[PDB]
Amino acid sequence: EMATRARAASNLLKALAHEGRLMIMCYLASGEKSVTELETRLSTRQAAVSQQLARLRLEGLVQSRREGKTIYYSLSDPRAARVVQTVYEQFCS
Amino acid sequence: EMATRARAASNLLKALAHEGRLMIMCYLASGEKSVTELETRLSTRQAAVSQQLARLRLEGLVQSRREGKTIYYSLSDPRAARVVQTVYEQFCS
Repeated sequence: EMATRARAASNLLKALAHEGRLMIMCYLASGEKSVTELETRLSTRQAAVSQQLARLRLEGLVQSRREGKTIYYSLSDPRAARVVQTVYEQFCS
Repeated sequence: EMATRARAASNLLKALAHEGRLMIMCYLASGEKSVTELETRLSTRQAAVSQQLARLRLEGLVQSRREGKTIYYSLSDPRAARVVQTVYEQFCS
């Protein structure tokens, strides 16, 4: 129904409407980032970032892959990634 | 700071992450709507819609103007309107 769509969308927004997680998502809008890249650009507790990434992964918003001993996170869900790009662009001008 | 921006953005998302208000915002993405247009397309209590509009107005997300005895609401905040367009597009395909 017209409404289940609005519920899905508002649930996505709910998942994005968190300062730390949103910042991660914006860093990822500019391309895949390593856990170190993230932690350094966020300047927030190692455990905080780990849990924020874990949550975003759980919610299907980001994915990760390995190379050597560096893990690279990237945006995953198509709808979320587009929304996050718009949010990133609009809150930077 | 890099962070006050993420706080502003997450506050916008917070304001949008509500089924009824989000639906109003999506109806407005396609252009200004009268209170009757809204109430009919939402199929929800007269008072509910009134309060949702009032809230969105309070938060600077919509504006209204009069013509005769019809009030027309339209999207107001530029950042929110762009975000809502992206949300509308992405949750309709």
